[PDB]
Amino acid sequence: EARRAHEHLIRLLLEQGKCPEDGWDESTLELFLHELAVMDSNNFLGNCGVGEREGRVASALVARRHYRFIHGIGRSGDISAVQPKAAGSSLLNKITNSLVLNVIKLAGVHSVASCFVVPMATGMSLTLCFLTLRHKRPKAKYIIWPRIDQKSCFKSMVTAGFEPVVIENVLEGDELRTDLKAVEAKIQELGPEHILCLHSTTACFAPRVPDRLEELAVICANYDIPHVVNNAYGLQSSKCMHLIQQGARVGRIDAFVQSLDKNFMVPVGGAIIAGFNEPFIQDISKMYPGRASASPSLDVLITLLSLGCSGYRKLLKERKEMFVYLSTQLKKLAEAHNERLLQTPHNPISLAMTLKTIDGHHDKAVTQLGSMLFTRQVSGARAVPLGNVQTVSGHTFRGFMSHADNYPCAYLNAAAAIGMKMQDVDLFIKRLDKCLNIVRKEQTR
Amino acid sequence: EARRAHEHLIRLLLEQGKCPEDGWDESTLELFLHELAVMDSNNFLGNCGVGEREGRVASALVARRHYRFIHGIGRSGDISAVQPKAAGSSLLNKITNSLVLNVIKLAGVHSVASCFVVPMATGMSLTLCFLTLRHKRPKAKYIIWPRIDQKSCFKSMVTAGFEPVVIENVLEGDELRTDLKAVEAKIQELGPEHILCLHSTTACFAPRVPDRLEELAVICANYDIPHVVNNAYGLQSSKCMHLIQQGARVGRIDAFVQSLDKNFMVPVGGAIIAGFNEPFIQDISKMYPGRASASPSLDVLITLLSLGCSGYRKLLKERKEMFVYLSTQLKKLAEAHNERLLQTPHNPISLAMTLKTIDGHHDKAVTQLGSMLFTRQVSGARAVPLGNVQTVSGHTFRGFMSHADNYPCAYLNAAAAIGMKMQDVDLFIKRLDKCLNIVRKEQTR
Amino acid sequence: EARRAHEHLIRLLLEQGKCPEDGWDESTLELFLHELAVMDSNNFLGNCGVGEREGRVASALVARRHYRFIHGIGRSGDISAVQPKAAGSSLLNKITNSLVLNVIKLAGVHSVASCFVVPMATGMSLTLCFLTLRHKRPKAKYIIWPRIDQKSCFKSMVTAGFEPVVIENVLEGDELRTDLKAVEAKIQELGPEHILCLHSTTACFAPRVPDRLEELAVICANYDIPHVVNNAYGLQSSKCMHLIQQGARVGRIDAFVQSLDKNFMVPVGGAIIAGFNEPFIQDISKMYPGRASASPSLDVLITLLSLGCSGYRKLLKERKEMFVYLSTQLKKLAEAHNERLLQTPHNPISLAMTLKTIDGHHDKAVTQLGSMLFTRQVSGARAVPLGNVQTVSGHTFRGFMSHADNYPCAYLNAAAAIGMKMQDVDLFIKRLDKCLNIVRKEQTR
Amino acid sequence: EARRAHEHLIRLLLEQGKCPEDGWDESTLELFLHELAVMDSNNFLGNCGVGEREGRVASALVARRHYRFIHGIGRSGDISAVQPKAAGSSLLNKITNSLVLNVIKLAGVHSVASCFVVPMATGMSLTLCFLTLRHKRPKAKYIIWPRIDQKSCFKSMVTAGFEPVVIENVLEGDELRTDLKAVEAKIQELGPEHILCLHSTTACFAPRVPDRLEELAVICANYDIPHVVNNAYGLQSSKCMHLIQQGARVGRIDAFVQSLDKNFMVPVGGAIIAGFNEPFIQDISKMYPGRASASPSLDVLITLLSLGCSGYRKLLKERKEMFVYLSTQLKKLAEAHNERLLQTPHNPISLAMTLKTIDGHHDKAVTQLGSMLFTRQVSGARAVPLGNVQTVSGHTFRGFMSHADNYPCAYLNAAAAIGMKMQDVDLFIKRLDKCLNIVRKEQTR
Ligand SMILES: [Cl-]
Ligand SMILES: [Cl-]
Ligand SMILES: [Cl-]
Ligand SMILES: [Cl-]
Repeated sequence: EARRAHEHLIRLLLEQGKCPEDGWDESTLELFLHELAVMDSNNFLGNCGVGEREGRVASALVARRHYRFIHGIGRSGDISAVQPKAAGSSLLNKITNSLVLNVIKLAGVHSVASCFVVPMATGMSLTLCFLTLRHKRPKAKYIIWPRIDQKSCFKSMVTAGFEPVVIENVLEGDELRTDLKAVEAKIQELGPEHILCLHSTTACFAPRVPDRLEELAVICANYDIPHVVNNAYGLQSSKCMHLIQQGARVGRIDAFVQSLDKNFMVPVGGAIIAGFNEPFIQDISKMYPGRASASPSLDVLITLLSLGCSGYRKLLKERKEMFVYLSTQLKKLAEAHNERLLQTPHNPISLAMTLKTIDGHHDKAVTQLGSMLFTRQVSGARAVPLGNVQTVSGHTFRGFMSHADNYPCAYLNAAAAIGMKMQDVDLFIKRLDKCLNIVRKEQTR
Repeated sequence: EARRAHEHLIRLLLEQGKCPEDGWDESTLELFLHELAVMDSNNFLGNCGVGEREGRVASALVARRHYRFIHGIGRSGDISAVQPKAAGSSLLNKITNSLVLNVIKLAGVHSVASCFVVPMATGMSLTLCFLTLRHKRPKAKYIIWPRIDQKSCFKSMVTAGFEPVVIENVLEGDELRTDLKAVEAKIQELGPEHILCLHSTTACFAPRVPDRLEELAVICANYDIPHVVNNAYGLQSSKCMHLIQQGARVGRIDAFVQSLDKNFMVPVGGAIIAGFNEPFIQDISKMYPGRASASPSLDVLITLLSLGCSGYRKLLKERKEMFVYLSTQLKKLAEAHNERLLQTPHNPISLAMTLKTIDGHHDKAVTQLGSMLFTRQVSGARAVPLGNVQTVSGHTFRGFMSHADNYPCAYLNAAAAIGMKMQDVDLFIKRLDKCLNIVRKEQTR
Repeated sequence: EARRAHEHLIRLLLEQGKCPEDGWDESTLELFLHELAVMDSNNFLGNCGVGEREGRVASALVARRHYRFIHGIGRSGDISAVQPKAAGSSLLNKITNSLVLNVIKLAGVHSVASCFVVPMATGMSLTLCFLTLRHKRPKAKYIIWPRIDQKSCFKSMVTAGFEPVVIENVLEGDELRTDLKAVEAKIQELGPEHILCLHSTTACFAPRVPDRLEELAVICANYDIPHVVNNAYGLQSSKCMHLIQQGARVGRIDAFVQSLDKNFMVPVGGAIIAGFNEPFIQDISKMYPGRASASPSLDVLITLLSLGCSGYRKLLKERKEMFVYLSTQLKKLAEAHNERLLQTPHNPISLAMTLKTIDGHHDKAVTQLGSMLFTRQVSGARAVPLGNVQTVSGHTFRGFMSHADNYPCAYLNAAAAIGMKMQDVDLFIKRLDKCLNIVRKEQTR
Repeated sequence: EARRAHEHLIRLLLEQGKCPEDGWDESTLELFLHELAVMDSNNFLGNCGVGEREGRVASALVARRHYRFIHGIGRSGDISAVQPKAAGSSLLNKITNSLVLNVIKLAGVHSVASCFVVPMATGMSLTLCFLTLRHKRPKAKYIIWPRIDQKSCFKSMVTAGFEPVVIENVLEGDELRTDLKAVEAKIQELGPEHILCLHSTTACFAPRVPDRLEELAVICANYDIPHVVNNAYGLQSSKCMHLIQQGARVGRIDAFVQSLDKNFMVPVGGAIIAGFNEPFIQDISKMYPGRASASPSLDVLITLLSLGCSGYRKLLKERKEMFVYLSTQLKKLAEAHNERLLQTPHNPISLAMTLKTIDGHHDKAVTQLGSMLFTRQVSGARAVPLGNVQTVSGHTFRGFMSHADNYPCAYLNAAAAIGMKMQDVDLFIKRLDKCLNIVRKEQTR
């Protein structure tokens, strides 16, 4: 029978909480979602509501677009608690968290113990980790942070009410890498007890590379200092994930956070907080005040059930292939223009070519190139000039955008992130070739 | 011409940022949304993306349900900043914030200066206010809080890293009201400089009533202490809103926060932070780290454009009418069962009847009644027994659920919140009548 | 339990095939439709297809918009037969036909024996009746037809391959009515055996009125001639339906046909063929070659389940009320302009006011008025001048649009059909007032 | 600019009425459809309606699923006429007909002069052709028809009111082919003037093959007899289409009809009537009484714009590839079971393997095999036994399902039609292997 076949897949999902190997048909998925929504009290035929939060909906467009899931996730006192007024939404949350734990394993952190989706972006999710740690370490005021010029993760420390201690990176060839000795020197200077945590970063803009997590995990273990990893867009990278797995095996990592949109191709606004100590990850979840949106969870649930394990693995494989293609094409273009691809082997996602030939003419040509690319409908390229000075949440960054005060040259940043197509690379190369030719003609003529 | 008529309404909205008096047809709304989504770079026909956040979407179900709005709101460094990669989503955010400012005025706070939608629930939004105030008042550690037994707003203070100072309420007739003298005694005891803010509450469970905001505003003004108002579900009440307006006219109110779901009949997960000092409200917004979901904003935009000013006013009028109906019906039922409606004239939304006839038999009958109602598909009723002891985020509440250590009696709580129908009251009354008869027969026989 | 409540309604529908008294929630309806679609073999998870009609769909937009119902209705040899490849679509067809039989009863023909939805408009559905009758009456060549100036029902006879015999109407006061003596004179002239059927009409443009069905039913009974009734938009009228019921009680009516769009507020393209002799109605159905669209059936099923019996009755009641309102408003406007409402008491839907004051100036003012109304976004008004000559499918109509060669005056036609709102009448009156004033000023100045 | 890019594609479509080479994004398509729907008067903001057909819609689900296209296609007197009440739907119809003419050319009939979509299935569409020809040839009573055991196309002649003259096929090797001499003998016997048309068939169940259209076109040309081609599922086949093109070049073909679902992967219920003489094809269109559904047209429009020319060509290519794969796999399976693939080179879509090893045991094993396949979720396979006698619309077919009285053996029919996947063939082969093994074990043990 037809219905029994659909029921079989749903039962499989419910029993073991795992991603199906092959993606579900839309028919099975929508049957499932409708069944779940039926379980929420706001959708009961015989329901009457006499409270202030009854999940009433004014607009049919709003009700339909959310599959009639209105109550959000959690209870008033606990985002992790089953909501008796919303049994279907509760199940939705539970299954989604289980699917995500599974995917974290698949992606390369096979020892992850606990995780939960939180409907806040990565910056605010990092903030939530810091807020949790306040209560564990009431003497702490500082967060030690190897520099990365990204405003959200920087602001996350300030928003939490802590003082970032910015550790400058070491130039090693073309790469900017973790200054482990500076990290330790700051721990000793300020005192371990006064450090809330070390806040490290994996996926990042080239020529920075993922932090030396193994060595940082050892430092944190030895000094008894929490270690929080900003894995914003590292889940899509087996290299980044293995770094986290290794870190956890050789030392201390207390939490790692990743963006839903950047790793699962869904709207901005959700993140996953994960870790190796279940009580601690639970403590972070319990720190969340109030109910929360179910919308990011629904998105990732729809996405993972539709892809299956095989679909997601395929996307990860294709990203690695696109990285190789992007790198080859960009090196070819760069060398044709008397530039070079910066040697950034430790960065698995992000690449950079030099812009030495247009820089140094005192005409803002690097910044102009970024503008020209943007007007030609290239998005996500970063034209990084030298000498930017910017103050962000109380800290003045010299060489802002380059993750160092004195990076040797201007460069252009491109990346092969999940869901990239050959057309993205090909149009980019074609448009970049044209823009470079235009700038050089202007500077020459 | 047909298209020109639609364009006229869209232009009207764009020019003045105001709610249309009459609600838009679905056709106009969906034309508008599709036009806006077209403006986001991820939807450009000629686009190529070479970044880590390109708003790529894997599932067509996910893309469609969000009207192809994928980039969220804000920039990395600023949730209020226009996003050049998402011009349509930026406009969506700007218009939604303008519509909401207008509705706040319509609802009764005609002097509101600034507001923004934040895709977090009210608890976390209150937390964000406290996080902002940390930086203004680095010596402060305490938040003075007139007691209300609601876990989210309580946890919001703890999550922010502050010590709540719980002020017990005064029993005045049947009502529990603000103890102004206790509030002042604590300010003097602890020192104004050590108070982060006063955290007051408007809409609440009867027999508590909205806080004495005028008097609290004077205290805060005189002692130079910020005043943050938890208006979670008070926007739907002209009485609550006038209280805020009056508070701002006679003294100090720095921010007031309200729930999107509870006041606009949309999914849980969004809130509005509003105030009278634009730079300060802007400072709260700037404290948010990273981009955020556009989903709550889209929901309220769809809802407000569909209702128009007239539709929303109608809902507010109907809520007042349902309150009268609920009150009359509940008083009639109560008196028929030898109970009474508690005299709570200062509470415009929430009502309570006594449960003296089933209480005191040492059989947990009050709690049982709540269970019986729930199993009969009544949601949102609160059966409040005497003597609950509960510890929540480090504070032990005696008489938990009753907002006092020693409320004189057990009671049942019902409310007339926005979107309530006659059927809600009628089914509630019928089912409650039956449950009371059952409990009394059990206790009698 | 939640799901059981939905199942109860679905089981009720399936058991007795009747319209629910109250309309289903959207949630129940969409649960039902998804369940039905699951039953169609094209939606089976384990299906493989090796035929030329597998219900494959290329576009997801197409699949979704039709709720994954792709196989249509019927088998190759029989539109009424259960389709083993599409059990869900078969059930959809069966239930829809049962719901429609019920509604025909509700609407006033309580003795209807059999009916089926056919995904053709009324003209083609009338054609199908005539095609069926060919085989019953191989000697017949003529269809006797009391005149109505509507091209579809006229063409239906020609398309079927028969010669219409146009019977002119009798002017009785302001009304144009059936010439019973002319009908009989033609039967005698041509011979009963050479008449395929009498083709009568109920709902029609004023000042024509529904045909004298009782008397025509007697004539047909006595002469042994089939009687086919064009009830295109008469189902919405209890007066029209009672006329059919009475006709069937006092004489012969073999089939009556009505438009889905005009009576159920759904897209154009479907009709219902109904009758009192089940074998004969079955014979009409069996005359249909091939499978047919399920789209009109799905539309009416969604519509009737959503309205319930009460919702549909309400619409019928509201139409009667709008007719009274339209009549009162139009009479008032007419008399204000020195015109009058034509006395057409036997027409329950359509009304006419005279246009004597603008007619007769040799300037095409009547036709101009129709154009002016149209440009001011009034649709469905008919400005009928005198003296139109038009040849339609071989027949030359003098006085075309007026259903007579020599109607005494020009007039404007307005109607109160199902789903009309007060705004329709009010805007119409306002716009008509303005247009008349403009024409008269032009003719005066 | 973003919107301009979408406008460019829409303008391209509107100017030349041609299929885009590459498929449109969903965003462009839905922008277009919404723009078109805005043009229909029922969707005008300032509209008032005072007629009986105002395109009012009761259910929001119905309105939305049809993109607010409610008025259907055509005017009362003409399905081809622009509808002033529905300018958007009129444009929708015009563009769809233009796209389809283009695709007919692409598919292999490059000299097609005129075509139109009709929202009836192929049987009824054939009927419409015959109904048109009645008026051209009032002396005609017979339709000469080379036998094919398919009930719809057979019934189409009877429904139109004509006597089919069934011409038996010639067994040539394994193939059943047109008996040209029998066709001519009947023309001479009955008289050319008494023949309404020759009704030939292209795509068909093996071991029948497409009719000898070149030779039939010559016969029709010479005898002055219309030629109507049932191309139900031949459009997807360049072999079938070239046969039609050749027929038109060497003789007479007046019309050819094809199924929307079978060739374009959309719901059942639509067809395309096409021809080489524009006035005649126009005459067929004009024979349609009344307005008609726009739903099939919308489906094919969405489908063709989404695929583009390249997407449709790809599907045609893939069908040829799947035919080769199906043939190879079926021959391999057949020979493994001591059966053979019937030699049917002139049939490009449909294949047959012998069932001699299970036939002849007087146990209905062939029919049982068809049942067993069906219960194992194989659809579209035809198990054809010998000796079926069936009367269909007055004609008794001996050997029914085999297109001959005395086909030499029982066989199983499988086909590679458009949209077939490797999984369809692979599951079919696996399941067929199992079923054959089961039947043979039963017959052996
Ligand atoms: Cl990697
Ligand atoms: Cl109020
Ligand atoms: Cl009536
Ligand atoms: Cl072919």
